[PDB]
Amino acid sequence: TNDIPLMVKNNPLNEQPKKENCYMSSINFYGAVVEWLNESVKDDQVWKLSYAKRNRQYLVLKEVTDENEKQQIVDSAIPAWFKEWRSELRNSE
Amino acid sequence: YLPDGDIDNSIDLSVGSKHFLLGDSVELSKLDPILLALKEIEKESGAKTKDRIITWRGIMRKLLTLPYDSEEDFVLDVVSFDGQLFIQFNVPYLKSKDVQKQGDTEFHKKLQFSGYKFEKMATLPKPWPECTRKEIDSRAKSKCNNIEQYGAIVRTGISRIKILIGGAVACTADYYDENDPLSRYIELKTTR
Amino acid sequence: MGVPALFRWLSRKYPKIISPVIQDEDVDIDGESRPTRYEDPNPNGELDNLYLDMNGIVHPCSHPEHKPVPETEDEMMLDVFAYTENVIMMARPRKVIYIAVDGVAPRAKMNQQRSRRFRSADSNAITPGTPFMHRLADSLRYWAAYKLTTDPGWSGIEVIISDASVPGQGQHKIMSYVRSLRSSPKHDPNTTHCIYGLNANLIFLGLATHEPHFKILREDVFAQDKKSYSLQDQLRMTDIERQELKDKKTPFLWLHLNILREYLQIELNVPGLSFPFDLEKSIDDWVFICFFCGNNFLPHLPSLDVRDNSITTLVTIWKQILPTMKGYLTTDGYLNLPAVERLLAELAKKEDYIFRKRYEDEKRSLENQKRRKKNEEIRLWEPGYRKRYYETKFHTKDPQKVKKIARNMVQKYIEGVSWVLLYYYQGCPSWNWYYPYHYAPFAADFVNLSELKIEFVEGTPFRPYEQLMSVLPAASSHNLPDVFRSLMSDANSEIIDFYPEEFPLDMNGKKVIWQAIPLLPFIDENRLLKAVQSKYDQLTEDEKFRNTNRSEILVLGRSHSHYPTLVKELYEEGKDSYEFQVDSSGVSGVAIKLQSFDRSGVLRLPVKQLEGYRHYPDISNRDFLMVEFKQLPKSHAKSMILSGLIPHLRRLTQEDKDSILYGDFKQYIGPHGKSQYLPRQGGYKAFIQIH
Amino acid sequence: EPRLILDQPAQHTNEKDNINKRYEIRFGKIYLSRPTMTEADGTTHAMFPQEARLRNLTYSSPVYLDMEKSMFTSIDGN
Amino acid sequence: EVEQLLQFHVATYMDNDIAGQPQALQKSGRPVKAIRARLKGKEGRLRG
Amino acid sequence: PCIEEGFVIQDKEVALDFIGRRGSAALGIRREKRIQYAKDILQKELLPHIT
Repeated sequence: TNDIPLMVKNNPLNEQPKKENCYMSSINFYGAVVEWLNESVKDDQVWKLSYAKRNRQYLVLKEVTDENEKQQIVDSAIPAWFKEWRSELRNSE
Repeated sequence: YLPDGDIDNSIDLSVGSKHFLLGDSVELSKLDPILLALKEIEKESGAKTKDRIITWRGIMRKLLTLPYDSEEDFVLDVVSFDGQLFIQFNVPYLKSKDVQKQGDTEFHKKLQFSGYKFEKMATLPKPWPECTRKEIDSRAKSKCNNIEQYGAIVRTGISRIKILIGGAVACTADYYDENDPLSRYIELKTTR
Repeated sequence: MGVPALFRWLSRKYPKIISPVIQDEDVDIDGESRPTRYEDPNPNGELDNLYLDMNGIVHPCSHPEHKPVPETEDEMMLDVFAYTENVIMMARPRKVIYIAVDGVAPRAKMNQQRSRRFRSADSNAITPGTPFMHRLADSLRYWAAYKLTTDPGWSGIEVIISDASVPGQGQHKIMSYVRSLRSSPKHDPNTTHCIYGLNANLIFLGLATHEPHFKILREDVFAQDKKSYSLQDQLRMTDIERQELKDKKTPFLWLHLNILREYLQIELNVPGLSFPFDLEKSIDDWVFICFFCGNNFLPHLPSLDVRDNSITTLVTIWKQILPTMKGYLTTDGYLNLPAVERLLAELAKKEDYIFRKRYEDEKRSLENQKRRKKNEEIRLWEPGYRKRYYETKFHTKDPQKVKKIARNMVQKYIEGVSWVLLYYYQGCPSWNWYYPYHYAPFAADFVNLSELKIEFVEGTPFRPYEQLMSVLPAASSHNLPDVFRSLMSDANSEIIDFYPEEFPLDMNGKKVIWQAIPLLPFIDENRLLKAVQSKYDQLTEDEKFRNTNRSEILVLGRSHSHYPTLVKELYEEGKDSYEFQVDSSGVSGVAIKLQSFDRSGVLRLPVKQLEGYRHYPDISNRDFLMVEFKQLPKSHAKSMILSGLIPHLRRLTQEDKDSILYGDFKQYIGPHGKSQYLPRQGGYKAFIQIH
Repeated sequence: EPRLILDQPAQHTNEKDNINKRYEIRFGKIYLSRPTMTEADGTTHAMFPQEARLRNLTYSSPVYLDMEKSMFTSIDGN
Repeated sequence: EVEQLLQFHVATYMDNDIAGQPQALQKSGRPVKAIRARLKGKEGRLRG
Repeated sequence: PCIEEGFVIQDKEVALDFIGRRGSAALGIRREKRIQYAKDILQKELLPHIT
C-alpha cells in the first residue's frame, strides 16, 4: 500500500505522465470531503449527497424535509432497538 | 492462502456461475453491524465516544476515488443522531440501481462470479494449520454468495475528526493479531 | 546400510547442487590475521536455523580412518567440543542451534538399529541409557552454558537439548520440531534451515519439510586422499599436503535442496495429464518412490536395486502411468490405493523383463570379471522362481498357505509404507508397530489393494533398559546392566532364546556382507517385558534415574532479550507454566520453571580439564538460565508450501533443462526478490520487465 | 482492415432467446476535397498557399471516409 | 491541534517533499518551493 | 557438425517444443499450447515477406 504511490510514478514506460501526483490529491480530496461533511451537517438533520456523473463539476448536498421519507431513512439506518438503547443511555446521561 | 504453483493449473473462473447467489442490496447497505458494535462499546465503556462519522468502506472509497473514477453514479443519505453522523446508501436509488442491474449481461455476472470465485479459492475459513484437506480442495465446488462476509470496525483519524469505518476484510495474512489487527490484513482483486 | 551411491546418483544426474564450502580461514584485514569471530559476516551465506545430529559428530566408528582413541572420556568430550566449535564456526547460524541426541525411536526403527548394533558388535558406548550418554548429556549441557556465557556473539542463541533420555530418533526430533513450528500460524515461512548429517536420506527429509530454504552440510567424500604414513614426515609440506585427518582443514560440501526442487519440477512434468500437475504432490510422490526403492524401515525389495538405477526405472514407470491416473499415488501422508495398485501392476508386467535383464547383466558381469583378473540355486531367470523362493524361505509346501502369507505380506507392507509416510510427515503415529517379516513381497502380489485395512497402535516409548537389553548383543554385555545380564546371556533365562550366539546368515544374492540379510528371530514383546519387569525391582536409584525418560531442556543467555521476561514471569509471579508461540528467536512451546536449577549456584565442568585444550573456567549460574521445554500439541500437518514463501534465484540457465529432457555461487541460497510470486505472461511486473 | 464487428449471439438478458445481433462498420470510398479553411466564425472558404503563409495556417485538405453501419440479424453513415 | 497546524506550516515552509503528508501547493497547483529544494536538484543552487 | 549436434531433436513436435521453450513469454505453458505458440512464431514474424 505504501509502495504503490512510488511504484506508479517510477514506471519506466511513462516516466512523466503528469506533473501532479494523483494519489496525494486523492487523499487531500478525501480529507476535504470529510471536513465538509463534518462541518456542514448539524445536529438532528437528515441530508442527501448525490453525485451525478453527467455534471462532474461539484458535489450537491440537500436537506430532507419529508417527514415520512426522513423517518423511513432513519429506520433503515437506525433500527428501533438501537433507538431505545440510545434513549436509555440518554436517560442515564 | 495461494501457492505460486496453483496458477499453472490454468483454473477457469467460471465453474458454477449458473448457481451464483446475490444478497439484497438494501439489507447489506444498512448500518446495523456498526450500530451493534457501537452499542457494545458504549455499554462496556459507559461513556459516549468522541467519534463523528460512521460509514462503510465502499462509500468512502467512492468518495475518495470520485475525481478519477467518474463512471458510476450514487446517492447517499446522512442521518444526524446524538451528535454523530451515520451515512449509507439511498433506498430508492438502490432500487433503481438494481433495476438497471438485472439488464446486465451474463458476461458481467460471470466476471463478478469470477472475482468471488477467486476470493473463494485464495482464502481459507480457518487458519492454515487448523484447515483440513477437504476444506482446501472443495473450494472449486463451493457455492459463492455475497451475503456472508467478515468486517472490521476500525477507528481512524483525519485532521480533528475520528471516523469509525466498517471495512469488509477479505482475509488475513496468516493469523489474527490482537495488538495491531490491521497489520495482517489482505484482500484480493481480479483484473483483465 | 545407507548408500553414498545415492549421492553419486545425484552428482551424476543433478551436478549443480554441489558447492565446495568455503573454508573459514582467519580473515586477514590490514595485515591482521583475525581469528574468525562468530559475529563476522559469513562468506557462505547467512543461516537462520542449524540443527545438529550428534550421531554424525560423537560417533567414532563412523570415522575410524584416523586414531582418536580416547583412553579417558575427557579426551572424547574435549574433541567433540572442538569439532562442534569447528562446525558452528564454518556454518555460523544466527537463531537456533538445535542440539539433538538420539533417544528411543518407534519399534520399526528399533528393529533397524537393533540389526545395526548387532552387526556392529568404546565404539559401542554410544547408545541411550548407558553411563556414557549420561556423562555426555551433562558435558553438552556445560559446553552449551559455557558458550552462551562466554561468546559475545551468542547473546541471541538458544540451545535446545534433547538428551538420550528423551525418546525419539535423531533426525525424527528435528522433524517433530519443524512440524511443531509449522503448526503455529505465526511461523516464519522463509526461515532457512540446515542439518549437519552424514546420511543421504536427509535429502528426502528436507523434501519432507516442504521448506525450499533448506540445505545440508556433508563431508567432501570425493576429495579424501587419505594417508597413514609417519606422524613426523608431514613436516615436509605445509600448503599442498598436510595430515588429511589431523592437521589439514577437512573440506566439506553443501547440498542445496531448492535446486533439487527446481529439478524435480522440471523432469516430473509429464505431458498429457487428466488432472493438473502439482509440483508439491509430484515431489511427495517422488519421495514416496525413493522410500519404496529402499529405506531403513522397510526391507529390500527383490526387484528394485539402488545402484541399478531402479529409482530411474520407477520415475520412468510413473512417467508412463501418470497420464492414465485420475489422481496422485499419495496425498499428504495417506495413500491412494487405486493409483499405487496400478503402478505396482505396471511394474508387475515389467517384472519378467526386469528379471531377464538382470540375468543377462549378471552373466555379462561375471564374464567381465573373468577377463578382468540356503542352497541358492533359485534361478530367478528360470520360471517358478517365486514358488522355489517361498519353499526355501518358509519350508511350507501348501500353495494356499503361501497365498495367504503373500496377502498378509501385501497388507503389512502397505500398512508399513503408510506408517513410514505418516512418520515422516505427521510425527510418530505408532511406537509399537514393526514390520513382522524379514523380506519384501513381489509387486505381482499387490492386487485388490482397496480391500485391505490399515490400523495402528500408538503405545508408549519403551523403557531405556528394556530397549538396551533388546539391542545389546551377547558380545557387549558391559554396557548392559548386570541385573539384566542373567536375563540376556544366562542359559536358564526365560528369554535366552532371543539372543543366540550363532545366527543364520542370508546373503540374499548380494555381493558384500555390508548389505547382507541378518536373519534373526523377531522379539516377542509380552514375555520379554514380563521377564524384564520381574527383575526391574532390583535396580539402584542411579540406574532407575538412567532408566527414566525426561523432557526437553532449553538453555538461554543472560543477555538475551527473552531472559528478563521469563524471569519476570516464572521467578517473580510464581507461574508454573508459560506459553511461547513465536518469539524473537523463532522458538515456540511450553516453558516450565526448573526447580533443580539453582539461580545462585555455580555450574562446574564435569570433565577433568587437560592442558593445551583451552581450559574451561567455572561459571556461576547467575550468567544464564535454563527451563524445561515442550512443543505445541501434535496436529495433522499438510504437505504444501506456506504463504509468503519467497523463492530463490534459479541456478539453471536453459542448459540443464534441455539436457535432462533430451539425452562461490552463494547467491542461490537466500530468498532472491521480495515477491512470493514471479512475473509472467501479461502481468504488470512482467510487462514492465519485458518491455 | 475494412470491417469492424460487434456481436451479441444470444442470452442478452433473454429467456433463452437466440438472435445474433451484430453491428458492423464497413469502410468505403475515400473522398478528398480541395484545400478549404474554416473561419473561426464558422464559414468555410477555399484557401491558397499565400494566405496560409501570411496567416500562419496549414495548407491541408479534409478527407472523408464512408463508414456504413450494417445491422445483421440471422441466426446461424455516408 | 492549532500548535500542530503551525508545526505543519513551518514544516511545509522548510521542507517540500515530506513523506506521507501532502506538500504545500500554490494557488496555481504547483508545490511551494521550500528552502530545502533551493539547494538540491537541478533547480537547486548547489548544482548551479 | 550441425548435422551431428542436431540429433536430440528427431521429429516436428519435439522441434516445436524446443523452439517454444526459448520463445521468451511466460513459463508453465507446457507442450499442448507451447507447440501452438511455436507454430505461430514459425508462421508469422518468421520471414513474413515470403508468405
